[PDB]
Amino acid sequence: RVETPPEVVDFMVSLAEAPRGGRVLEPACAHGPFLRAFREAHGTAYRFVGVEIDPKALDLPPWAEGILADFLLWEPGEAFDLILGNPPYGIVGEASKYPIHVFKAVKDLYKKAFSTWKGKYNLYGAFLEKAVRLLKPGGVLVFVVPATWLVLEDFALLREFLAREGKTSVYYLGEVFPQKKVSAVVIRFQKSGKGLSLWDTQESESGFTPILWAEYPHWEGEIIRFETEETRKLEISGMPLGDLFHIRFAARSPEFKKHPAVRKEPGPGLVPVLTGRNLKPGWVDYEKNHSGLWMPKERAKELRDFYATPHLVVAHTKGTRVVAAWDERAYPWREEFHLLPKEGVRLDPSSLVQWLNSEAMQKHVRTLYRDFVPHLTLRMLERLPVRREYGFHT
DNA sequence: GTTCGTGTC
DNA sequence: GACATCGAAC
Ligand SMILES: NCCSC[C@H]1O[C@@H](n2cnc3c(N)ncnc32)[C@H](O)[C@@H]1O
Repeated sequence: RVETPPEVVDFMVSLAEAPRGGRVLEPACAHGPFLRAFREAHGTAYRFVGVEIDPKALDLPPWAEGILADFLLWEPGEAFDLILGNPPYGIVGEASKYPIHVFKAVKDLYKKAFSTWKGKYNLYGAFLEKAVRLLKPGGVLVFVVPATWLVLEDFALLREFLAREGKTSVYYLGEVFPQKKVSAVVIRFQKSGKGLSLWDTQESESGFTPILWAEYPHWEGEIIRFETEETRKLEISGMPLGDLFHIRFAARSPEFKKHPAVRKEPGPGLVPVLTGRNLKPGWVDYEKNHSGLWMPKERAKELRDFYATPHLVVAHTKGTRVVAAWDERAYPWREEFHLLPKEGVRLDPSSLVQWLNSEAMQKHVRTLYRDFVPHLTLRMLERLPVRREYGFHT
């Protein structure tokens, strides 16, 4: 995934279209395997262009035009009919935590250039917006990117943008990059029309085959899910979990790190600051320490008020599943979701926990969100259906 | 307040 | 595969 597998390249080329003599671009091209593959497949009567930032990487055939620039700050003379490629992925931030390292002034420039830039954001998001803006009307884009933009908040504006700028086809590939931890999708964007079509794929020796899954003709940027009749059925059967509960996150690690009550060793009256490694399906391991942090249990409420109260805990970083337990002791947590019943909500804690851990709930989330992200996110959690057995809003 | 991507066994 | 980041980001 500084290299794309040949069958991914070929799959993408099979989705790509350009008029005769039309302008074809590969951003972050290096040696330009997408331009090479498109030319092998469709011939030579096109204008082939490759943008690369690193002169050690730029190595195009003499029939293509190579440009040494930052694709994201680059201002071409003319727009393009087709843009295809594999964007660089990663968060721009401090080298101690994040992979992309640019001067603050450059990231300032990126944030000014991109209307979709939200939160920490990502290089692959910036690349997608850049490319759509360099398309002529009716132009086509074919990119391979992580799947995380289908569901995540950072990419809400990117999704709204794509829905507003034309028509979108999404093909799920999954973990198709050897030795890279990512679930991938192929986007086919065309700068005209509207709506969204979602596709699954089939992988053979002959390569990838698209399987039409679902169509959203009036898509506006809504989260993208693999919906079935079964998932729809379960979703109407109860109240959304978010209507019953206030959903809060744990206090972060540095909040605890600097609190005068928190120690780095166990001792009299001291209790471990819990993490996801303490949370199990239906129970909490209060004994083990995984954070390296101890504090008096009674002092936990100074970090979050709700730490003083027995409440429901749901997992965030165990993949796309629902792992829940009742925290009857009310301990300090460094991780996970913390759910507080809304005014007039009658709950049955053990019966609700039991339902959230159930195999029915596991399939449900795995069907909708697959392996897009290594998390149960707030957006997935709040839409979980809860029938009257487990919680009732009077 | 809380988000996001591998990191390490 | 297991089993989850954890803190700089806003
Ligand atoms: N398309 C192949 C994978 S992405 C890796 C390539 O993207 C290039 N790259 C990363 N950021 C870039 C940018 N902002 N503009 C142009 N090329 C970039 C790298 O130099 C590298 O050759």
